[PDB]
Amino acid sequence: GHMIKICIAGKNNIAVNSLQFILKNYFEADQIVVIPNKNDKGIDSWQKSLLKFALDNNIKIVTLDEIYNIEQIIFFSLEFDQIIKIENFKSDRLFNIHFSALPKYKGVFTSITPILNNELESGVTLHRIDNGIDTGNIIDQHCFPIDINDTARDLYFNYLKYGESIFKKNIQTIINNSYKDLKQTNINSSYFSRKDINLVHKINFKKTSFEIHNQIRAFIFQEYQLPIINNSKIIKSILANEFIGYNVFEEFENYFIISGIDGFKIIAQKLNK
Amino acid sequence: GHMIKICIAGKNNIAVNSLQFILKNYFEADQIVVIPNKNDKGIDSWQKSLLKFALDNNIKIVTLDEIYNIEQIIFFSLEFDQIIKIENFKSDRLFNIHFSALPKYKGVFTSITPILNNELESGVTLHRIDNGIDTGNIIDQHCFPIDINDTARDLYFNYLKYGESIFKKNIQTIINNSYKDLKQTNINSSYFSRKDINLVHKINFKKTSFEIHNQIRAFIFQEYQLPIINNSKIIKSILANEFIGYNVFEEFENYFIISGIDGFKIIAQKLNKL
Ligand SMILES: Cc1cn([C@H]2C[C@H](O)[C@@H](COP(=O)(O)OP(=O)(O)O[C@H]3O[C@H](C)[C@H](O)[C@H](N)[C@H]3O)O2)c(=O)[nH]c1=O
Ligand SMILES: Cc1cn([C@H]2C[C@H](O)[C@@H](COP(=O)(O)OP(=O)(O)O[C@H]3O[C@H](C)[C@H](O)[C@H](N)[C@H]3O)O2)c(=O)[nH]c1=O
Ligand SMILES: Nc1nc(=O)c2c([nH]1)NC[C@@H](CNc1ccc(C(=O)N[C@@H](CCC(=O)O)C(=O)O)cc1)N2C=O
Ligand SMILES: Nc1nc(=O)c2c([nH]1)NC[C@@H](CNc1ccc(C(=O)N[C@@H](CCC(=O)O)C(=O)O)cc1)N2C=O
Ligand SMILES: [Cl-]
Ligand SMILES: [Cl-]
Repeated sequence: GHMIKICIAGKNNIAVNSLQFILKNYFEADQIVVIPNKNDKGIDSWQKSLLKFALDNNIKIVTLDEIYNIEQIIFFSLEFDQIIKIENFKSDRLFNIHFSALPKYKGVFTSITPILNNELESGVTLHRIDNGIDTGNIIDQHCFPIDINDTARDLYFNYLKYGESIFKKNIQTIINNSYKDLKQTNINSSYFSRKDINLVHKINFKKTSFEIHNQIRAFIFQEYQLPIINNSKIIKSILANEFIGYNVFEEFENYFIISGIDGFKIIAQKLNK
Repeated sequence: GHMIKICIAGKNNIAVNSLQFILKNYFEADQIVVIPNKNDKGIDSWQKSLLKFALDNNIKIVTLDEIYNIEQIIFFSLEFDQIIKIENFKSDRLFNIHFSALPKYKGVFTSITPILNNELESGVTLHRIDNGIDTGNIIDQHCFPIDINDTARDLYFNYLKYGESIFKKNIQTIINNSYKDLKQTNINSSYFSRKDINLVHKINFKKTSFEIHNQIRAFIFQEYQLPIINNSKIIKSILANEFIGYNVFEEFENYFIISGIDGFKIIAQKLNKL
């Protein structure tokens, strides 16, 4: 087989830390190639750059076209931005870690969609890549709570952490082609595309307190946007069991007090800016 | 105490059958009043008419304003259409059976909302009425499956059946005032108003087969409406485990074959099929 054993394709700390773990434990630089996402700027920001780590560690940056004909290569997507077509590849060893508890929440924006749909838990799922979006057979899953006042940003940093851990847990069996998998069910399968989510959320206040709270915190991801109430950005929502009456809305300098149709207290904290 | 011991307010098979049960087992006609819903024409149709049953059985028809001052009355809403204010009422014996597994799916259209939100089960919940919509303390609940090919209509007939049953199961304790209840949680609570549901549903096909199928079947309730695909009304959707390829969409004389982003076979039957 080839000098090249593995391609890491993707971004952010899950890709960089999983590549570092490969380089330290399994494969040398000359055995690895990397495909960064289109938007990788080659510098560290609020996540580390895959492109930078690869270049710093003498790992070649390649395109998809450059790896299709490499026999037996392991292709591993860690937040990769391109939909692949399996028949382009000689190898069938194609894997992804998806940031949801599949079969739920296929597609994109998976730090927003579980919260917006009232879930109490999410997960990370290692699966085979097939020609659909997050549809391939499941190899391993780790489910974890969405705590009641977690935001989309908090959820995303949990995916990063648990995704890195499920990679480390399973990578030796992927290298040895000794893993087991199971086809996904039709029932419970759900999917959201970019068009399904308006990133400038307009809150429906004719909803339960849990729903209004979930609407707010699903959009709290400051690196991208914060939800806005009367022209103030909200940085945190806090839901309590305290009944304060139905349909409360009051604005204060630093926060809003809100309740929905069931009357439980929400404190929506304004960004201190 | 007053002559009148109980009011049955509301409509359909659950109101009529529960009233019939009360009359057979607990109370006489001259101890009962009814408030039908505003739309009750007194005609048995695909549901029985509470107005007709009361007239046929010599049970007085009343307004809310006529029972507010009645001491100790049991007020039972069985699909009643009016939001009451509890302070209007001398009595605190105010009960509803809600067609969902509370705390989820408060509000309206509850034969549509759980299917549209991808649930595998629903339920009926007996609770105290408080000033909010379906927010009062839960007395009893029975959960049951939404079978994979059930329509909104099929789910409504299960609410009527399990609702009548939970009424019969609990009425002794309401009559003796010995029942127990528990406040609803804030978490998992959800609510839909009339405005949240467009009854002329436009299907989003960039979804999984389970989601496309739920979109179709949640709107199948023929006395009201049927979903329309390519200018054809749909009477049934059937979701299979069979993979047929991603994003299939083919129109035939009597049905559509459809799959979503995960490729599982849906058969959407046209109303015109013989
Ligand atoms: C772009 C963007 C993201 N976010 C949040 C929610 C997203 O879930 C989270 C991560 O955004 P993202 O674009 O990195 O990823 P997601 O949209 O979560 O995941 C998709 O895109 C990745 C690049 C992969 O292709 C993955 N297979 C896809 O599911 O950041 C915003 O809140 N506003 C935004 O404008
Ligand atoms: C009116 C209407 C109803 N439906 C279906 C879905 C509904 O869940 C089901 C029953 O309709 P409905 O109007 O009788 O009842 P729902 O909307 O289910 O229940 C509300 O209205 C009742 C009269 C009570 O006030 C109850 N407390 C409310 O939750 O029929 C339609 O599909 N299209 C429609 O246009
Ligand atoms: N075939 C394949 N299956 C996958 O499960 C998979 C890959 N490739 N490659 C890596 C990654 C890519 N994930 C994604 C997910 C969505 C979009 C995307 O652009 N979605 C568009 C809809 C595209 C369409 O309808 O064709 C959107 O607007 O949401 C891109 C990459 N991945 C698994 O993570
Ligand atoms: N106080 C009270 N609580 C209840 O839970 C209850 C009652 N009354 N009365 C009987 C019945 C009434 N159920 C309902 C539910 C919704 C609407 C309704 O018209 N909803 C409007 C929004 C109402 C609003 O915003 O104030 C809508 O457009 O959906 C009417 C009656 N019921 C429980 O079953
Ligand atoms: Cl990206
Ligand atoms: Cl090969």
